[PDB]
Amino acid sequence: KNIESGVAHIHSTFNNTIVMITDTHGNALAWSSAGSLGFKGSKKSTPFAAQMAAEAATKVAMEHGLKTVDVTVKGPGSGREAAIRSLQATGLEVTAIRDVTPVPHNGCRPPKRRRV
RNA sequence: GGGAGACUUGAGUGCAGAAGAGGAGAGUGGAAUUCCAUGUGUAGCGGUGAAAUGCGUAGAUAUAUGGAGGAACACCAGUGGC
Repeated sequence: KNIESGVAHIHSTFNNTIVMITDTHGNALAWSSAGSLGFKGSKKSTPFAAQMAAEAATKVAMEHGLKTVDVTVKGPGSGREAAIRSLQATGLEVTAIRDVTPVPHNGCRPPKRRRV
């Protein structure tokens, strides 16, 4: 329950952001998202929704007990900045940041465009 | 134009060097996806102009450690090269 620090996994996309706080070896400690907060439609894709997600997840995580986190960013979208600022505000000192945006190295065929 | 020649500039051979996703055969790789397994954790995930179909409480998404399988080769990479 009570631990020292973990990680911040922030899977931001065009439709939703999903914040997940985990221990350094992996086993999770909290998570939340815009739909969890109660957002709908395009509101899920918002920095405010990412902010509220980080708020709720940090509240639960601090209720368990911790102080600081590393930040593992992944994906497009603009919730990154607002969510990180809200981590700082709700208390978790942002130890460090790194993006792990997967580079396919030309690995897979992506689907067609949204026309033709 | 025909025939008998002669010559080396054209064409080619030889000496020595240069470059190169040039081609065929063989194997090998790291990244990423998908799936499978093990844990964490639990209510939404995904998607849209809006939604909805779908998937998910039988443990989803996500997260961390491996494994299987296929395909394509980030940077270099450029009206650059063959």
